[PDB]
Amino acid sequence: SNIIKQLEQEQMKQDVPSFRPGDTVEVKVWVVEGSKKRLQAFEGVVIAIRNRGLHSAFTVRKISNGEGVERVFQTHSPVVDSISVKRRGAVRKAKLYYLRERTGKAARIKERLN
Amino acid sequence: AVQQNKPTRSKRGMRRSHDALTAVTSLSVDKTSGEKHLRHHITADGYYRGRKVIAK
Amino acid sequence: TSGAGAQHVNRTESAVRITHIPTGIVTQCQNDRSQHKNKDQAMKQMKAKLYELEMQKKNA
Amino acid sequence: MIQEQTMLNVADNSGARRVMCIKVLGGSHRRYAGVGDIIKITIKEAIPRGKVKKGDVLKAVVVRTKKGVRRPDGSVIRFDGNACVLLNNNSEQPIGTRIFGPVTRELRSEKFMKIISLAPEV
Amino acid sequence: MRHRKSGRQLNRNSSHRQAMFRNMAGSLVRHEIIKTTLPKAKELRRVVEPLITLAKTDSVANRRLAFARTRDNEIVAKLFNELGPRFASRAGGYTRILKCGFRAGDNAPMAYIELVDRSE
Amino acid sequence: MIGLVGKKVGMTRIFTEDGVSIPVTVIEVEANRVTQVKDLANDGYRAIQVTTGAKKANRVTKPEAGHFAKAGVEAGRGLWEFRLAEGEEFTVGQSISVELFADVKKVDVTGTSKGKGFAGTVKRWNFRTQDATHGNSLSHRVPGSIGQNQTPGKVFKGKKMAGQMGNERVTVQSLDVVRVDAERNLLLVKGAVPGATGSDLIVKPAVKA
RNA sequence: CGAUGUCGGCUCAUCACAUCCUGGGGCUGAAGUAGGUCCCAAGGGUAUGGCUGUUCGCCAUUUAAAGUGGUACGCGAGCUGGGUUUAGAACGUCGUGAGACAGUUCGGUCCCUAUCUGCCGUGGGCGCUGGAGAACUGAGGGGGGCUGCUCCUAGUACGAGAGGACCGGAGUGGACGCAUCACUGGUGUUCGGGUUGUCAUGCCAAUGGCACUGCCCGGUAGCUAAAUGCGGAAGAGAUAAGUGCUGAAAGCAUCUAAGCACGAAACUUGCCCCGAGAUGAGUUCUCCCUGACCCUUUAAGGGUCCUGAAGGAACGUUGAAGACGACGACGUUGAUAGGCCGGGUGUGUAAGCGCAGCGAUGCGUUGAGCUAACCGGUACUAAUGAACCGUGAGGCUUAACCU
RNA sequence: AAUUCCUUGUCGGGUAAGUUCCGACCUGCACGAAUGGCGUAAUGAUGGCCAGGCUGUCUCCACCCGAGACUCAGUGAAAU
RNA sequence: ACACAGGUGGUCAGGUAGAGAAUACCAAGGCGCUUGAGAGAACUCGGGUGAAGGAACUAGGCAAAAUGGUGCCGUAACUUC
RNA sequence: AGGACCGAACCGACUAAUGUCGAAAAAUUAGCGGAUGACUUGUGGCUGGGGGUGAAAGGCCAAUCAAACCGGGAGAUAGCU
Repeated sequence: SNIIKQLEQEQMKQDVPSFRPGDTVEVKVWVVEGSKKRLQAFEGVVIAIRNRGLHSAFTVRKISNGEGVERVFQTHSPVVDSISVKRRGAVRKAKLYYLRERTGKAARIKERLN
Repeated sequence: AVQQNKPTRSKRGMRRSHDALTAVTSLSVDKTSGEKHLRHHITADGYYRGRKVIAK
Repeated sequence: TSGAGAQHVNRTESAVRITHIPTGIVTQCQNDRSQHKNKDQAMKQMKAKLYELEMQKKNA
Repeated sequence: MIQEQTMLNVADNSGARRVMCIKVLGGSHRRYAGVGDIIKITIKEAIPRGKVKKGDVLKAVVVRTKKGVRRPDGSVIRFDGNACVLLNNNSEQPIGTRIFGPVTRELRSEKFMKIISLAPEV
Repeated sequence: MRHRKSGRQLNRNSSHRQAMFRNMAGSLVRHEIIKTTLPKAKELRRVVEPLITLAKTDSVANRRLAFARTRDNEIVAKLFNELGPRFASRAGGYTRILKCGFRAGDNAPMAYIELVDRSE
Repeated sequence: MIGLVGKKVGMTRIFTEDGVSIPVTVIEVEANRVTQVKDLANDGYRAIQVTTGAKKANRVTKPEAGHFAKAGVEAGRGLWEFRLAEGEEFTVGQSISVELFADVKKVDVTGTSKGKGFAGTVKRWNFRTQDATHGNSLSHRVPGSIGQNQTPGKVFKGKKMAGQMGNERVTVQSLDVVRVDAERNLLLVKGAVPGATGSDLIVKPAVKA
């Protein structure tokens, strides 16, 4: 209702870049490494996007050294400093969960470049 | 699942104390033809709340 | 007792286990119908098994 | 969410290739082990010249799960495979000398410092 | 326990129930009054009312969506040509549930449902 | 001290600055105007009763309308009654608001929970389902045995059986207050409170503190 | 013996104390840590697997601990049927033989729609003394009661060193329980798309039916848990064993005889829910009704005319309430449901047209189109004026009162 | 051992753990040569055991779709 | 014993897909099974899907899930070849 | 060629669930074995009660089998209820 709708949009950040699933996105996340407050990087493929306003979240699959890591990010959290689109991908599906069995040359996806 | 001995006509009768029908007591009178119907149901001729709504 | 023939094998506590805690050898008996005979057989069976643990104590 | 009979992979080069989980340690009647919890494993496969061999019973700390850990901000870090680093049942500072693949931040507590210093990521 | 669930199941599976309202919406268009049971009438409003809102914009794509529903070419011609511009002024609620006794054969609550013009 | 009556408005979350997202329940607390004050001179216990919100003129009866004009208050939906705790004193009409909870730190929330209907023994009392196979005839989710034999000859009273679950007053205790928002008339407790969205909630401070 | 079905497993338990863990102590051949033994104590708790039909048991690995028992060796109108006790068949063995074996072995139909008690729920009646609408006090009843590890105290007390505390204080788990759906997920045959085979819409294009929802990829709201909040307490009272103080009988000694103080998860409270059918039926607030009569076995009697109050029910729209009743909201002096408008979500670039390519198809219009249960709003549709149940100042005896 | 009582014989294999299985020993209660002995490729809705894949079989159940159950109307039983 | 989910010999055999009289959808022709209306509890029945695990279930992988076609490549011990 | 192989009609009946006052006095659903043969089926014959028939279970011989059914000896006999 309007009580919650008011209470949520006072809290949402207002600079979120418009990204689509399939985009290679480098999400840059605060991490507390003991005493120092480091900002580290996470660069993978956006395989899913949840849109709920303040509760919106996106899941980024990164194939790291060894096996793949599927980290999801709460979008309006203060832990995510910078979301930055590196490469734009041309899929035609809102959820890329077929990409979990596909590895390597079958896992690569199409550039948009339109 | 079977009875051990037959119940009386007393114990048969008390179970049926809740089985009684109710009279509706809520017949209305139409605005135009003045005829009996239920609440929110059309009349036998076809009037409802004064208007000949069924034309039949 | 473990066996078959009736539920006579599976109603009465007719077996016996005599366990010797200064050694740790388990003498058992299910041979008879009556517990008092099984306990009498298993007691003599363990005194034979206490002979052999004292023979093997000497022989070692 | 690692429980009884779970086959896991191995992160370190101790020699084990597949291990199976036989027990979750700490707290009786416990369902499953999680982020960095200690388990008794048994070794179901080994390389020929490992530090351990097949059919040895020893401990392990879970370092990756497919169920995935949760940070307090709401975020969840999931993996494509269960993995663990092997221990000694009596003396800590785990067996391996390299650690393959990433580990997670919640493993950083005072005794797995050897693990998060050898791991190439996180 | 159907907390906050619309739709009446009506002792039919999802194939049968979709096929009967597809027929029954064609009956309400073609005769402009039909007699049915009262739970089937109140679920018929959730079928016929979006058709008449679809029929406001007379375009070829709307002619094909109102043919994908009701699968009838005579109905999609009584929509968009007769029922289309006749309810173009009204903002929803094109229908009317008038209750009428009970069904004689099984004691079912019967109801007339009709479009709100019938000024033929 | 006393507590207040409010209405539940969904759930949200509060991203705190330190990298923590804490889930909150938005409880709107309007002005709780007092309708009657009780004391030992007339009643034997000292307490107040308050009312909240608004009602329509025709829906309120004649006995309930003459009870509100006695206080001089606006007619409000229902009446709840709070036991006073020997240190405070209120008057008839003192418009008690959400300013009381800026003092407190942890609260107790009481509301009528969500009703599940006639719930079975697996759902209501957390029983183990029997085996789905291996011969099992018509006896998967059934409760099993309910008593022993001839020597009890009965089922003991209080037996965990199937029936009405939910739709019942429950109190989740010791919930943290996150924000007391007085301009918006909002209380933000931490976590989950009973009942559906729009139900009533009796928020009082934590007795176990 | 005109039939009380049986070993073990499963589900569900319940009680006892002769206590396995936790709690309180005495003594120690008790330095500490960890014990050992005994006393008190039943509030909660008290594994998972391999083998075996097995109960047991041994083995593996845990746990604060894996208590002993009773309840037809609890529990088959609750399930199973592996075992043992029908008929088949074989082995060893016994017998000349039919056949037999607490010898072994392979195969083998487990019926019941609940009348009564019991129990779990949820209602109708009438009662509670004029009728109602609420909010309550609380008699009484139930639920809950587990615990590890880590750090501080303190590497101090103790000890030759090794080792390593009592008592306090904090965090964080396991198991359990309750609540909820914000998160993460499940589901989502009422949403969107892809696609196979075929049939139909005259045909092309576009669609729809059927094939397990045809197969599928996603997915709203609900419900849900693996998810996320919370709980167990503190405190008080009287004690158990135990420890005492003063103190005689009994010049001393002595916790007891008189007197006085401590002492546990047990007990009564505290915390949570039900609850005045608590027939002992309670209190508190507000609302409503103040008209004439004849009769007679004048009685707290019966009958008529007028007058229908508060409130109820009924019906209708219905609800995150619900098997049905019930409870909750709304009924036009109106947002209760559906429709509708805007928005959100979901799926993912609709059809039509145009260009490119021989064509499949790509591209542009275009994040387009459609979008259920959602969010805010809007009387368009349906909630009708009413009629009906409930009446017309409410017993007697006393007392204290004003009158 | 379809045979072995004592017996879960002992040893090896397999398993974290194996009263079953496999191999070996022989102390055969009570194998044994057409009431056949011992091997045996193929075969078996055959007895036992192991492994892979696969899974609501289970940890531990959640949701959904239908048929009853429930309510209304019509007819209307049964054991006892 | 019934207007009973059973039994009952021969003959004819269309279209598209298919190896086919299997199977799906259809033609000709025949039918909707002689109680319905709601609601959308527990529970039962017939199904669908499932996070993480993967036989830990159990007498026993019982039941379910899975495997599934054509063409080609390849194919072990053993063997009565 | 084949008591060959996979697989419908046809014949059968291994598992499980339902059913157990059933739809049915052994069936349904989902799987399962054979499916050119010691195959299966139609029609009509033949063998009979201490008898038949039996790729043998004491199986079958009209929902009846270690001696069928109907009548009769017959009101068998019953120290039993």
